[PDB]
Amino acid sequence: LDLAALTAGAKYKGDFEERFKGVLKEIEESKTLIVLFIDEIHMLMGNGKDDAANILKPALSRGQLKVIGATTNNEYRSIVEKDGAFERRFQKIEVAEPSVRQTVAILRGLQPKYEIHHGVRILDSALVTAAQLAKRYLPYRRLPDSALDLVDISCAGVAV
Amino acid sequence: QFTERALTILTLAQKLASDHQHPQLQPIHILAAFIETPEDGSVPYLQNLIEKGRYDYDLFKKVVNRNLVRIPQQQPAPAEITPSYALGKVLQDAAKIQKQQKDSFIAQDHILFALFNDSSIQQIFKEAQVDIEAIKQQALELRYLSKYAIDMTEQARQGKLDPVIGREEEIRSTIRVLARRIKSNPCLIGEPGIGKTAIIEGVAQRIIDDDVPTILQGAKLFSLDLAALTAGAKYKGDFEERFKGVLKEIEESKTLIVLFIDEIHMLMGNGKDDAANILKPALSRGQLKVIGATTNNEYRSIVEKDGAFERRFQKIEVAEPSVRQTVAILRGLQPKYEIHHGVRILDSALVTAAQLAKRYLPYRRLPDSALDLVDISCAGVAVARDSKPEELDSKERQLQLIQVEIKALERDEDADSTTKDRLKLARQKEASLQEELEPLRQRYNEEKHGHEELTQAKKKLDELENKALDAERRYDTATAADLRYFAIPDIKKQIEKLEDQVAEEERRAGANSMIQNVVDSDTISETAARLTGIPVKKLSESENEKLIHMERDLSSEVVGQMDAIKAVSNAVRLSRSGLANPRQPASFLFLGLSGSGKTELAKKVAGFLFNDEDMMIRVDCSELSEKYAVSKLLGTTAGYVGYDEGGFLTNQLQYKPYSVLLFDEVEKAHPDVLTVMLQMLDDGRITSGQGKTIDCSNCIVIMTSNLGAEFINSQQGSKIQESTKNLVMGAVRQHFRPEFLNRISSIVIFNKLSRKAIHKIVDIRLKEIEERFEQNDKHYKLNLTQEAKDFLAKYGYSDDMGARPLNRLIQNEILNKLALRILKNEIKDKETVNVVLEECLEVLPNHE
Amino acid sequence: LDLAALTAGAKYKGDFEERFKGVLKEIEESKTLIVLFIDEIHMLMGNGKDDAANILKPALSRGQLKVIGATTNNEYRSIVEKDGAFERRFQKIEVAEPSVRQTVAILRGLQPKYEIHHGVRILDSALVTAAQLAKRYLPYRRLPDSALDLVDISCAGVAVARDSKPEELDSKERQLQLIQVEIKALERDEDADSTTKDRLKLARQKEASLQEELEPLRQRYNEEKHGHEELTQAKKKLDE
Amino acid sequence: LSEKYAVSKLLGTTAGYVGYDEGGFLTNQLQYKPYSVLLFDEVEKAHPDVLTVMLQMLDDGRITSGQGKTIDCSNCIVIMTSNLGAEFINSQQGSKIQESTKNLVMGAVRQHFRPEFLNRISSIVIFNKLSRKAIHKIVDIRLKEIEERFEQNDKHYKLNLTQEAKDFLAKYGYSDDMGARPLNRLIQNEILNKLALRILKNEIKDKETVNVVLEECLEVLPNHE
Amino acid sequence: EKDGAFERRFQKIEVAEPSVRQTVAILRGLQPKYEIHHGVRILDSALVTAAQLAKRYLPYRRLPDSALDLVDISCAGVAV
Ligand SMILES: Nc1ncnc2c1ncn2[C@@H]1O[C@H](COP(=O)(O)OP(=O)(O)OP(=O)(O)O)[C@@H](O)[C@H]1O
Ligand SMILES: Nc1ncnc2c1ncn2[C@@H]1O[C@H](COP(=O)(O)OP(=O)(O)OP(=O)(O)O)[C@@H](O)[C@H]1O
Repeated sequence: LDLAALTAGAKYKGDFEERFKGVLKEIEESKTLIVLFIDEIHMLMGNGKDDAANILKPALSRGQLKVIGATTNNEYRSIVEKDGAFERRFQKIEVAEPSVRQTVAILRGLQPKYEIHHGVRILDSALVTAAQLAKRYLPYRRLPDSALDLVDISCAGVAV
Repeated sequence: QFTERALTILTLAQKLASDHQHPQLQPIHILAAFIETPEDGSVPYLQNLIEKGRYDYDLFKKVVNRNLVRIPQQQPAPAEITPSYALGKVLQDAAKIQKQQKDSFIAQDHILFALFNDSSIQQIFKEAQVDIEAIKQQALELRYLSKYAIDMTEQARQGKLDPVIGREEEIRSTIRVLARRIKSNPCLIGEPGIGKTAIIEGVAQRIIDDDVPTILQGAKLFSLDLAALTAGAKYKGDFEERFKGVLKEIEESKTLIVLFIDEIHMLMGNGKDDAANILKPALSRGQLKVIGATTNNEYRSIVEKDGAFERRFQKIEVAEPSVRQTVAILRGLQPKYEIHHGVRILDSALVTAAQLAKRYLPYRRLPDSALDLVDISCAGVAVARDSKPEELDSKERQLQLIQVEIKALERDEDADSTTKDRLKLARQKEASLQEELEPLRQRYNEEKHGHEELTQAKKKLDELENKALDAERRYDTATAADLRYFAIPDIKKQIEKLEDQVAEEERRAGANSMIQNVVDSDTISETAARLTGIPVKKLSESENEKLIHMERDLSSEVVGQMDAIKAVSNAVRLSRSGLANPRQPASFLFLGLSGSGKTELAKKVAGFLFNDEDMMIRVDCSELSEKYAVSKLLGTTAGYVGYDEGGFLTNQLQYKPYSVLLFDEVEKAHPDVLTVMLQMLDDGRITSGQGKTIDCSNCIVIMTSNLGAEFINSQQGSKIQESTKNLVMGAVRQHFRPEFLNRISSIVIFNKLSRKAIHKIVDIRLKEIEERFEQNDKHYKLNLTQEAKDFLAKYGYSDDMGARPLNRLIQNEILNKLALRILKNEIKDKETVNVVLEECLEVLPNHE
Repeated sequence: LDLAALTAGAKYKGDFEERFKGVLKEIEESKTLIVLFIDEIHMLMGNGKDDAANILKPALSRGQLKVIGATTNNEYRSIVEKDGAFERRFQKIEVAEPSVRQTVAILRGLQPKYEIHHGVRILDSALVTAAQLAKRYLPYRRLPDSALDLVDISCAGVAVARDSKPEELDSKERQLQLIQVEIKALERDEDADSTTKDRLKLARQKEASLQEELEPLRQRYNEEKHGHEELTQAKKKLDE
Repeated sequence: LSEKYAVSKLLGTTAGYVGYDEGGFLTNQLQYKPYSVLLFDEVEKAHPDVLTVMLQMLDDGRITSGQGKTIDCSNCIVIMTSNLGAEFINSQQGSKIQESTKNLVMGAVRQHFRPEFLNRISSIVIFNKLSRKAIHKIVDIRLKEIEERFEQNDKHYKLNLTQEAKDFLAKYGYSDDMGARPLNRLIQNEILNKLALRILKNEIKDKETVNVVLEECLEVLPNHE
Repeated sequence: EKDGAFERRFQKIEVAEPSVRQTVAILRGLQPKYEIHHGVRILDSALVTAAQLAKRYLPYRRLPDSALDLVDISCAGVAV
């Protein structure tokens, strides 16, 4: 539930409350045990706020509305320092960075996607090397993204 | 059939027929019932659908009163008589409305519509109820707090609220304060997560329990803040507008409302600036009953900076429950957890959770974490129901793979050839799995149903109990009696019969493998470990046994020094048992050679007793004079530069209360420090520059010494013998005051140990060194042979510096030699050791 | 006229000032001697002034603007120093803590307001005591208020105690209810005919005994409540 | 203690100097202790100016903290300790301090502490030697207290502090010349410890007994181990 | 300290504080304003003592404030 949900699908003062207490109300009942999530995630600090409870607490309390949230480490601290009620409603989960092995496994699973994306052959050792390099030259950047970007950028390059 | 509101009105309507002694109840009496009295909270009369519609409530009343006069007043025998056919119709019509509206109980509002439709005050001075459009719009609009607060007392009234346990006085304390005519707002003071809102929930319960003084009893209770404080703003005053809104709305209609504030620290007043908190003292006499909340730490700074808060709110302290109290709380919640999760829970798991949760959380509250440890662990067991699809799917999945093979191979020509007709064997496997799957499936269905029914019965019991509790506190002796009159005893019997259906079997202590149960510390330690890391502490062992198993590892890991280990072990066990006076931290004097491993012994002790070698806190006592301050415990006195008090040791001790502290070459310490040491050797309330003490208890303090190193050098046994160890103690007696020696748990004497076992250390380090290379395994052909065993123990390991030089020889003769040939691309994989008498590596590839 | 008056409605530069000037115009015209007041005047001015009322107001130091403000010790010092205008535009009035005797007189003046609110009675010596105790034991809160905290809190203690009196009644009523409910269970049974549940006759001796105590305990309770209420209401009516 | 006697004592911190929370140890904690008591350990070792600082607590209790704030010392009792007159106390003139002996004691303190301070003390109290004639009550009473709490109580030691047990304490424990603190030392090093040697092995269901051996030492109780 | 622009537009003029005697002269000039203000008479000597005494009294007031304060205050006192 996002983007349009946040702003883009509306344009008047008060529309937030109307689409919020509308789509959420629809979600809250009958049509399966709906679990929602946010893609802009930190966004609850703006998409909740006055409605930090209303977004979920009474919808859960009255039935089954559940959500899967997310936040960066800094944003987590911020939502807690700002509100903290989220630590009564939600359960904090750490998400790991994969090892080079795991990264490569991911790349291998998606390797044909990448080959399809550009009509380019990709060496298995390029997934290994890209993962090794990404950690070695950009250790502070997400390994699987960096490894992939290195590949998708270079794939695009040769395609050009 | 009817709501509490409708019942109130109809009770009143029937009452009025008898109060005015009328021949029958009429629509007029119901209208009069709605006009109970001109109460500010009078939804059907002062705030009604007519006043906010078309006609004046006061005049409407006068017409109704005239009609009450017009309906004849009779003697008690002819008085009242009946509800009347007229209202049999109105109330049945109200019931029809309920169906139209999807509402299971009759609303007084529905009565207003049915009632109004029959009636008609056709005066030229019409008071006839405004018609249906105004009436309905206003009805639909029935019922700032709705956007910024939770009505805790109504929640409590409806049940579905955890019982508050271990806060009975705190609850009463706030009620007492609220009764005050001025400055009647209590503020809960204490760490977050201590149950400070449990008190508030408890107050909500006291209100519905009618334990609250009448002056407060008639009030409502709300949970506020954040929504009107920190949620967000675009402009100056956005929060303050919401404050004023609530601060004044509270003075209209709704009797008296008690509010609750989650955190005063968020209010404070931003340099006052006509903001936030500054608006609260403004109404500290102006009703605004409110219970506040903050922490001990912030409270002091809030008051010091504000100057008014302490005269607006009362300082009500709240503290964490003891482990036993925590368990009592958990026990009250134990059956709730069982029905919440669909699992069974051992009482010992609550005990474990409270004990364990406290032990592993220097930075988190016990009741918070105990409640999560239990809710998580029992959720874990609820998740464990996965056992049903786990076993069934592992097999069914294979079955499906087999079925795919079957349809795949049947649809062929080679299907007739034995090439694929051997497929029939796949069909045998399909069938075999189906034969296993059916009794597994039915087993699981039975197991599921067993727990399911048990749970449902428990839920029914709890709701009957909630009804009984409401009936009792509201004095509905009829309902309470019926619930006690076997309704509750019978559901209990059903639960017991369901326990018979649990049918604990000798081979399965509960006929339900889906519900593993929260099994004591197995489930709880596992859960805690999954949440926090996996310590030795996870084990269901006594302090002595955990220690002893680790002592055996300690004895094995340390080369020689077994005598030293045993001396320490004995004292630690004395301390772990509580027999040693708890005020005293264990402490030892490690007397031996420099380079002897004394430090490592202490580190291993940390490695075991506190499960972490790196928690070791160390003190250089040789670089030490009369000014001993920051580098130690004392810090400089605040009021003097050196604010980082006890920067090195105090900080580590206070952030690692369970650890080991070393005094490296303590015999070199300045005499004044040694008197501090006496302080440090007992009575763990060791002072510091800020005035706060250490309270050293669970930190072992180990002083080390080379004072008698020369006697140890005598080599009088691989374990030091009499006439040698007595001389190192002699030197200790000469140097250290008896006063120090009389506090130290033990003087611990170390031995000189030759390469016969030090070589093991060398090998261990070599293993660590190659193994720690996180990114690879170009393992040596570790041809140490005798030449490296002695080279490393001859030009390396020193009687005065131990392994320090081994590490350096290895770095220079092995790793630096290796690094170069790696860069030369002379290594593809592995490498050859070639000690040449000093030491070197051979290149495994031919300089490739 | 402060706080909520000033900034609860102030979002944009100019909103506070509009609200404030609106009022200044109103008070300066037609309506006799309007006198305003401010409690913690420290709130005014701001860190660099930037006219949080205090730059606009001085004109009216000649042109009327009668305002009673209030402050304390050092916050006063710091704002006087930073201001230098309001500083000169008002008379400094030191307000000394009243003597203990004056405090008692205050407590006496307020005695009926405490008794009426709480629905309690107090002793005159209680008033004397609170003033003295506050002087002796609360040296961080000045007398009037400190002594009143002791009075209000003490009265609250009593008010709660009054409202806790139903506990004596409840210890008897709870037994009674356990009994009438258990009798329903014992009587509405087949074992009711059996001597097995005939024990309900003893349960009935007990509900009767409890009622025998509860009646006069309750008559007493109600009358005691009436004593509080009639005194409360009478005092309320008198003051009215 | 030196002129620095700041947060850790009375001076606290003042504007212009490091640290804000101030007078911590005494005046801050006292600020939050509406009634109290104090103890001054080896007060004669105190800096002499500080000895006179104490006059603000001694009477007219307006301690002047680093911020110029006070605690108004009033409903409190302060105990200062010293051994300057020990040379006369140790005269052994009975088990009660005597005339002249006590005057020499007052001499010693007035020649050290300013008398302008000492003369304002409610009283100077001279402790008497106790020795065996009453120390034999300290032993045993203190031990019972240790055992009264024990931990779980079940396994506590029923006292068997025979005259021999008390003799060990008399010979080594009652160090009337250096302090009888060795009694506490011995209870833990001999009793809690040697019983621990069996308790720690879980050889005891409940209760406990200590027997004595002379060269003071304890016997092994052959009910356990 | 912050501007510099207005400085090229205006002439800085220090305004001197009047002496006690000069202050008395202002009190005399305003004397009829005060007598009219409250409907009271004031002695010339009062204007004089006010100015001198005010200096002694109020280190936080300039002579014209301190003097006018005593005069207007006294007149107000008398008005009661
Ligand atoms: N004694 C008790 N009885 C019942 N429930 C309790 C008790 N103590 C604690 N709890 C529960 O444990 C938790 C601790 O409550 P507390 O109010 O201290 O949390 P908090 O400080 O409000 O944190 P937050 O700001 O994330 O709501 C609460 O969720 C409360 O329901
Ligand atoms: N008997 C032993 N058991 C275990 N390790 C030992 C032993 N003897 C020597 N060592 C090793 O040699 C080193 C001896 O360390 P120790 O701390 O005693 O040195 P030190 O006296 O602290 O002085 P420094 O750290 O400067 O060599 C340790 O790193 C340890 O692994």
